[PDB]
Amino acid sequence: RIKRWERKDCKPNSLPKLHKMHVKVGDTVKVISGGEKGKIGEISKIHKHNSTVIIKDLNLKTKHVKSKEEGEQGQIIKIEAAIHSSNVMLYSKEQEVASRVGHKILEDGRKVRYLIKTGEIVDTPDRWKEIQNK
Amino acid sequence: RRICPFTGKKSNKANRVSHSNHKTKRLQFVNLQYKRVWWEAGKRFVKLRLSTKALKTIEKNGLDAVAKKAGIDLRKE
Amino acid sequence: KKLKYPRRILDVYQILQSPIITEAAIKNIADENSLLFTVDVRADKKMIREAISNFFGVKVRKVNTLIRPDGTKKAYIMLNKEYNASELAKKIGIFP
Amino acid sequence: VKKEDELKELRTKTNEQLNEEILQLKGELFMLRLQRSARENFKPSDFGRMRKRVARMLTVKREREIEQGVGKRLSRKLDKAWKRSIVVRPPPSLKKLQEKA
RNA sequence: GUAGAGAAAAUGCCUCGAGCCAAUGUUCGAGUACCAGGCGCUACGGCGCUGAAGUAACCGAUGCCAUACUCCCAGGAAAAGCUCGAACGACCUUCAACAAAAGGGUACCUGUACCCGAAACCGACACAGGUAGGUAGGUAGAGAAUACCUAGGGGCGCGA
RNA sequence: AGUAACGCAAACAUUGGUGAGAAUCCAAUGCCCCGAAAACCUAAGGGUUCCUCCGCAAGGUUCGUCCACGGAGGGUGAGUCAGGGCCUAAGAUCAGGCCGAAAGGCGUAGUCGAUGGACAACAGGUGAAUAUUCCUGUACUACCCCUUGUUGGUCCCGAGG
RNA sequence: GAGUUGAAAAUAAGCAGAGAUCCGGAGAUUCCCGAAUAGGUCAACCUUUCGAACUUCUGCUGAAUCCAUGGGCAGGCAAGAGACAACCUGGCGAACUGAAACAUCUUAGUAGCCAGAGGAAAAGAAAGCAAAAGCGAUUCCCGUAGUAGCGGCGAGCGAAAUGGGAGCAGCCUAAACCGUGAAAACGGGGUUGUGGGAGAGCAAUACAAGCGUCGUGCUGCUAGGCGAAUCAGUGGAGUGCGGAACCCUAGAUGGUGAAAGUCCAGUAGCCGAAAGCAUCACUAGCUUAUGCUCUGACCCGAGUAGCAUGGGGCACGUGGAAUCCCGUGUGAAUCAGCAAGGACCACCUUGCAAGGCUAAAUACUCCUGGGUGACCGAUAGCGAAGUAGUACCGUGAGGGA
Ligand SMILES: [Mg+2]
Ligand SMILES: [Mg+2]
Ligand SMILES: [Mg+2]
Ligand SMILES: [Mg+2]
Ligand SMILES: [Mg+2]
Ligand SMILES: [Mg+2]
Ligand SMILES: [Mg+2]
Ligand SMILES: [Mg+2]
Ligand SMILES: [Mg+2]
Ligand SMILES: [Mg+2]
Ligand SMILES: [Mg+2]
Ligand SMILES: [Mg+2]
Ligand SMILES: [Mg+2]
Ligand SMILES: [Mg+2]
Ligand SMILES: [Mg+2]
Ligand SMILES: [Mg+2]
Ligand SMILES: [Mg+2]
Ligand SMILES: [Mg+2]
Ligand SMILES: [Mg+2]
Ligand SMILES: [Mg+2]
Ligand SMILES: [Mg+2]
Ligand SMILES: [Mg+2]
Ligand SMILES: [Mg+2]
Ligand SMILES: [Mg+2]
Ligand SMILES: [Mg+2]
Ligand SMILES: [Mg+2]
Ligand SMILES: [Mg+2]
Ligand SMILES: [Mg+2]
Ligand SMILES: [Mg+2]
Ligand SMILES: [Mg+2]
Ligand SMILES: [Mg+2]
Ligand SMILES: [Mg+2]
Ligand SMILES: [Mg+2]
Ligand SMILES: [Mg+2]
Ligand SMILES: [Mg+2]
Ligand SMILES: [Mg+2]
Ligand SMILES: [Mg+2]
Ligand SMILES: [Mg+2]
Ligand SMILES: [Mg+2]
Ligand SMILES: [Mg+2]
Ligand SMILES: [Mg+2]
Ligand SMILES: [Mg+2]
Ligand SMILES: [Mg+2]
Ligand SMILES: [Mg+2]
Ligand SMILES: [Mg+2]
Ligand SMILES: [Mg+2]
Ligand SMILES: [Mg+2]
Ligand SMILES: [Mg+2]
Ligand SMILES: [Mg+2]
Ligand SMILES: [Mg+2]
Ligand SMILES: [Mg+2]
Ligand SMILES: [Mg+2]
Ligand SMILES: [Mg+2]
Ligand SMILES: [Mg+2]
Ligand SMILES: [Mg+2]
Ligand SMILES: [Mg+2]
Ligand SMILES: [Mg+2]
Ligand SMILES: [Mg+2]
Ligand SMILES: [Mg+2]
Ligand SMILES: [Mg+2]
Ligand SMILES: [Mg+2]
Ligand SMILES: [Mg+2]
Ligand SMILES: [Mg+2]
Ligand SMILES: [Mg+2]
Ligand SMILES: [Mg+2]
Ligand SMILES: [Mg+2]
Ligand SMILES: [Mg+2]
Ligand SMILES: [Mg+2]
Ligand SMILES: [Mg+2]
Ligand SMILES: [Mg+2]
Ligand SMILES: [Mg+2]
Ligand SMILES: [Mg+2]
Ligand SMILES: [Mg+2]
Ligand SMILES: [Mg+2]
Ligand SMILES: [Mg+2]
Ligand SMILES: [Mg+2]
Ligand SMILES: [Mg+2]
Ligand SMILES: [Mg+2]
Ligand SMILES: [Mg+2]
Ligand SMILES: [Mg+2]
Ligand SMILES: [Mg+2]
Ligand SMILES: [Mg+2]
Ligand SMILES: [Mg+2]
Ligand SMILES: [Mg+2]
Ligand SMILES: [Mg+2]
Ligand SMILES: [Mg+2]
Ligand SMILES: [Mg+2]
Ligand SMILES: [Mg+2]
Ligand SMILES: [Mg+2]
Ligand SMILES: [Mg+2]
Ligand SMILES: [Mg+2]
Ligand SMILES: [Mg+2]
Ligand SMILES: [Mg+2]
Ligand SMILES: [Mg+2]
Ligand SMILES: [Mg+2]
Ligand SMILES: [Mg+2]
Ligand SMILES: [Mg+2]
Ligand SMILES: [Mg+2]
Ligand SMILES: [Mg+2]
Ligand SMILES: [Mg+2]
Ligand SMILES: [Mg+2]
Ligand SMILES: [Mg+2]
Ligand SMILES: [Mg+2]
Ligand SMILES: [Mg+2]
Ligand SMILES: [Mg+2]
Ligand SMILES: [Mg+2]
Repeated sequence: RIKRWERKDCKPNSLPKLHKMHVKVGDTVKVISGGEKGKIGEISKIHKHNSTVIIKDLNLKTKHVKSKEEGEQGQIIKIEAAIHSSNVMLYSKEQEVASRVGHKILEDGRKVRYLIKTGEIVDTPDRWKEIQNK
Repeated sequence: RRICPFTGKKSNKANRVSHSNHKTKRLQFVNLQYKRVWWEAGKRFVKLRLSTKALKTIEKNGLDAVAKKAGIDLRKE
Repeated sequence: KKLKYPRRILDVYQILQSPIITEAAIKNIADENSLLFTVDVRADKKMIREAISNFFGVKVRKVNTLIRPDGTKKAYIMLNKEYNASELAKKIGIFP
Repeated sequence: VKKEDELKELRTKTNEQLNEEILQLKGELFMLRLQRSARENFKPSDFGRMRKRVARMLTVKREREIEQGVGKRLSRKLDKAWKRSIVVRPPPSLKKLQEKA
């Protein structure tokens, strides 16, 4: 499968080298580049080696699956393919605008993310607990 | 080895030359003897190999001076 | 005279690695009342006899070791005639 | 929060208690190894939990020994000693429940 | 048994002993073992069931006694276990050690498959070759030669 | 050049079977060859080639349903058999010791070193692949345990063997 | 600061905002082989009375032999031992080759081999250069100079002083003498050269300078964080094109479906260290210290210098052959001396051998971190962009895709 040189880069201690990227899992984003350009969605899975994200209704690909179990029954399934994290911008549903993202400090002793075209804060205090229970 | 303990002499590396000028590797050796020497302060002999210059120096300065400069204990000898 | 040194220094809890369950072993249980255990290579017979005699609380007749071509010691433990094999078979989860 | 708890618990015990504890744990580890091969359902996570628990225990043990002022060589001698005197006892955990049954 | 510095030994003197040796043989082991056949099933591969007689003579080893003899010159390993034993030295000592005939108990590692007059080792090959040792049936034959056979194994990895 | 060759002049034959496919794989019946081996076993070596199920790309001088080939899963059980826990030969290393520009060379006690000394097990059965190893019979070594009998035993040393 | 349990999916279970996985500092564990080190061995095993063998260390014990030596016993986290590309020092030390042959000479004190230590090593504080004028330890670069010379006067080899730079740094000890002993030792004194010190008297005394546990200090390194500015159209995808905008203490770089200052990670700029490391300052303390006069009687590194021989090395091949260093043998002088100044002698000048130690400038790349490249782009670049020192070949050293 994997082209032998396209495998995961490594540190001396054998662990893969992760790209640090600007988005988390529960986020809503809009897609700037690609054929999926303009569409809005929310993020499902994220791979921190390739730096690629997967979004539920976007980048659908038609995959043939052969299930041979005592009969021959095939399936035509539509899956979602990863799309590069640098093709998406964080989207504000409220003023309905996609922006870049800065960091800011909250008086709680906290560090969070905000959109710089509004000043709307992104991260909610229980966000992780909101997604874990899903 | 061919060495004197006391004066620390070495064999010396020297050419034998001919009348025809043709040089040759050769060794000149320390003149060594197996001597018993008298040690007065131990009231006894000591068996050694010695250069003869050592023997001289032992006549001149006494055995203990020589051995102490050379760091060799006459008891362990 | 002195403390009895065990042939090597091992840690007994690691020596019996596992029961070997295949068609072969099970009928050895049936016939011979003998369990089959993959054990540490560095481990001996006296150590296996104490280990299993204390662990499952059974008196053991005789032990026979083996070394696979893969370097993994394999031990036949044939128990006494008193303690049935199939007993320990249901106790361990080996089902004849 | 289990790690911190368990360590506080550990650092407060005595030496003999630690030893004994260690032994019991290693035995449970054994019985676990038996279940794996028996193909009786169990928890993969358990090997990790236990093995690492043992780690933590030994760590603490050696750490105290360092304060006592003992070297590597003395350590390893007393270790051969203690591994010599080890006798297997059946794991209190699951073997005692087949002694009762 | 004695004698010499002399326990045992060696050596010298005295004494007691007619038997001794060892393959093999008899008996137990050993029979409700094994086995010709017989009965029944056939997944027709193999299987369950019951079992008669089980002695004698003549050939005869290169094997055994056997380092047994006889002869020869070229004159044919060491050390431990083993048997015996005072002085010297060291260490250990009483329910401790040693000595015995029964009885019960107890049981260290490593090899172990397969091939090995070879398609598996050694020859670059699934190569007309090399490779220590053991076992040695029948008829003819002086014979381990030869010819034809048993047990067992094969019909040579291109055919027509 | 679709040429030489296909590795002895022991020899194959037919009927079935499996299979998409058989001169070549399986079985039966004949015939033929070896039989001081072309038989059975063990040393060394090889290293999983052994057994079962699947496969037929490459390997196999043709074929191929087959294989010492490829894939998966198994298989080697010892107080007595062979080595080690015993002893030494040739030879090796060699404390101290002797010598040597250095590395090292010689060499004593010691310690290694079997192809030799010492030392205890056989019959039958099971058996996809192990058996003097597993099972049933009778055995035998070495330790420990008790009873009894003695009081010194152990090593170093002296000897017979 | 959010998801995670290597490459590496899948499955099974966990661990996780009371902070996981992850990154950095300090510790812990570390089977068996290997210096290998309890004894043995056919490396990765065996046997064991469980032992770091042996050599140094501390203690107890005490052969032949009185003191001793040797040996025995014990203590001890116990000093060493091994590994290490090139560079370096020391030891052994070639030959092909050049000379159009070859032997002196050259190659070359090169390679190789052995031993040794360091981040550099070695050398180094004038018994030195020079020439009648002067310098002021060593090393390295430029130059003098292919000059003086050496040489079967053939092949060839080949300086130095003046001059310019880099870089700078000077110190301990022996002896006379005074203390303690029977010694051998220990303690003070004492270290220099157009002479010093010991000896005998009289003055000055406080600053200066050098070394350094402990510790907040300063800085840097080892994790990090904050970080400006864009939209739509164009045929798979736009960073390109046409058209509009903006940032810049940031237009380094890598990625992104297609070439991006403005999409991502970043860059400038600016913040950050509980722990360890490093250079620096400070740091109690420890060190030292001057001045003059008289005295040729006392010292100033002995089997040494030199001499005779045999060599070696110095650019210098025995030459008129100094200086330097060694075998054999002889063998001085102490400052009214001794050595050097290219045989040797006189005179003058310069210096003080036979005891040590010392940083920098210089050499190097198995490497680490940054940077650049008129460097390669799968026959190239490392032998190796996949099992690469692998497969395979060789008894082995070794070869090697
Ligand atoms: Mg692919
Ligand atoms: Mg079996
Ligand atoms: Mg182990
Ligand atoms: Mg075995
Ligand atoms: Mg006698
Ligand atoms: Mg007598
Ligand atoms: Mg007699
Ligand atoms: Mg007869
Ligand atoms: Mg004969
Ligand atoms: Mg024969
Ligand atoms: Mg005879
Ligand atoms: Mg006695
Ligand atoms: Mg007796
Ligand atoms: Mg077998
Ligand atoms: Mg066999
Ligand atoms: Mg063939
Ligand atoms: Mg052949
Ligand atoms: Mg053959
Ligand atoms: Mg015959
Ligand atoms: Mg005839
Ligand atoms: Mg006949
Ligand atoms: Mg014949
Ligand atoms: Mg036949
Ligand atoms: Mg034909
Ligand atoms: Mg052609
Ligand atoms: Mg033709
Ligand atoms: Mg023709
Ligand atoms: Mg033809
Ligand atoms: Mg041919
Ligand atoms: Mg053929
Ligand atoms: Mg025939
Ligand atoms: Mg055959
Ligand atoms: Mg066979
Ligand atoms: Mg064999
Ligand atoms: Mg294979
Ligand atoms: Mg087969
Ligand atoms: Mg094929
Ligand atoms: Mg074919
Ligand atoms: Mg078929
Ligand atoms: Mg196969
Ligand atoms: Mg010998
Ligand atoms: Mg030797
Ligand atoms: Mg020696
Ligand atoms: Mg010897
Ligand atoms: Mg041996
Ligand atoms: Mg033998
Ligand atoms: Mg035997
Ligand atoms: Mg034996
Ligand atoms: Mg077989
Ligand atoms: Mg049998
Ligand atoms: Mg048996
Ligand atoms: Mg029987
Ligand atoms: Mg017996
Ligand atoms: Mg004897
Ligand atoms: Mg580690
Ligand atoms: Mg060892
Ligand atoms: Mg060794
Ligand atoms: Mg004493
Ligand atoms: Mg005495
Ligand atoms: Mg002594
Ligand atoms: Mg000691
Ligand atoms: Mg070293
Ligand atoms: Mg070395
Ligand atoms: Mg080093
Ligand atoms: Mg020449
Ligand atoms: Mg020549
Ligand atoms: Mg020439
Ligand atoms: Mg020429
Ligand atoms: Mg430097
Ligand atoms: Mg130096
Ligand atoms: Mg100076
Ligand atoms: Mg000076
Ligand atoms: Mg200059
Ligand atoms: Mg300057
Ligand atoms: Mg200067
Ligand atoms: Mg002083
Ligand atoms: Mg002067
Ligand atoms: Mg003067
Ligand atoms: Mg004075
Ligand atoms: Mg940022
Ligand atoms: Mg930005
Ligand atoms: Mg655009
Ligand atoms: Mg544009
Ligand atoms: Mg993009
Ligand atoms: Mg894109
Ligand atoms: Mg760019
Ligand atoms: Mg920066
Ligand atoms: Mg004077
Ligand atoms: Mg001289
Ligand atoms: Mg003369
Ligand atoms: Mg001279
Ligand atoms: Mg010369
Ligand atoms: Mg000269
Ligand atoms: Mg001079
Ligand atoms: Mg000069
Ligand atoms: Mg001179
Ligand atoms: Mg010299
Ligand atoms: Mg003088
Ligand atoms: Mg001078
Ligand atoms: Mg002087
Ligand atoms: Mg001189
Ligand atoms: Mg000097
Ligand atoms: Mg020096
Ligand atoms: Mg290519
Ligand atoms: Mg290449
Ligand atoms: Mg190409």
